[PDB]
Amino acid sequence: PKHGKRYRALLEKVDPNKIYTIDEAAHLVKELATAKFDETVEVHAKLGIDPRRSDQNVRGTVSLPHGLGKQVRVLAIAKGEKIKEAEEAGADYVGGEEIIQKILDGWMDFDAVVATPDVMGAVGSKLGRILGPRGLLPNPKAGTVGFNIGEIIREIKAGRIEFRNDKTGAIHAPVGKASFPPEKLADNIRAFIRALEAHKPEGAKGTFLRSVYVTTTMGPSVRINPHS
RNA sequence: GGGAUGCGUAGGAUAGGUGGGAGCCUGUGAACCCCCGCCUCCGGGUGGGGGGGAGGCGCCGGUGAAAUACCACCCUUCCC
Ligand SMILES: [Cl-]
Ligand SMILES: [Cl-]
Ligand SMILES: [Mg+2]
Ligand SMILES: [Mg+2]
Ligand SMILES: [Mg+2]
Ligand SMILES: [Mg+2]
Ligand SMILES: [Mg+2]
Ligand code: NA
Ligand code: NA
Ligand code: NA
Ligand code: NA
Ligand code: NA
Repeated sequence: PKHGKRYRALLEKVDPNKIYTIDEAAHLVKELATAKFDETVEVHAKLGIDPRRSDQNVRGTVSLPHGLGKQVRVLAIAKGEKIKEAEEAGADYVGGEEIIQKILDGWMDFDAVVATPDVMGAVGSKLGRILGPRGLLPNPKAGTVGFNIGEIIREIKAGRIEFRNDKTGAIHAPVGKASFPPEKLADNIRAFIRALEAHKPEGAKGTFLRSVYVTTTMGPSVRINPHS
């Protein structure tokens, strides 16, 4: 078989040709998470954009009302008085701009990296090759750069997520854990969808949310009506 | 509609993109072996069949721009 028996059993619980309401899907996804850990709940959208047109990029952040249900280890890079701000805001690690390389050596255990704009030259210059292709390079457009570094850090530790369309024109985000109560998943799903809509490019043609699905780390998908 | 296809270099070697991922598969038949189709960058890959009857796979590390399981939405090319 393509898939093992656990997966095949889950597949029987979803009607592949049905478009579910968000409320139904939020209940259903809880039964689609039988792998041996608390699985992540995901939302995917095929977007009505031309992904090869810079002016139709979809990229941003959204604070999920119920968070991600996971720890996010944040590294901050800062200079001057901003180091203390980063540290007092709860970053797991805060390095001065001048010690970047030592981060590279092996002190590199984090889920997210933030910086202030005035260290970004050092950051890019010395960290870009590594961080960039791992989705960890701070960028203003991704909400991971700014002088409000304390606020950024707090938002990330409170379950803000990033989203950015891939170059096929699809987009994806984690939005909670399968062990969440269903109405909390429902809230998080809608929050993400609202954020996507808030980021529909002005020049995008046709239906924006062409398809939207909810799914779990190791389970099948459920197609949803994003407007419910 | 049906079926395939995804390989610069380095790296086990055939790594399309992104997101999830620390677990996954297995008497609902593991390892290994044999037959056959298709695809092929000629390395292999992929799908089916027969034997077999209990072990494979991933996380880490290494290499690399990127990492292998598994799962999700997509995209490329080809065949009929
Ligand atoms: Cl934003
Ligand atoms: Cl300062
Ligand atoms: Mg589970
Ligand atoms: Mg892949
Ligand atoms: Mg692949
Ligand atoms: Mg992937
Ligand atoms: Mg591989
Ligand atoms: Na199973
Ligand atoms: Na199951
Ligand atoms: Na599952
Ligand atoms: Na995802
Ligand atoms: Na998935």
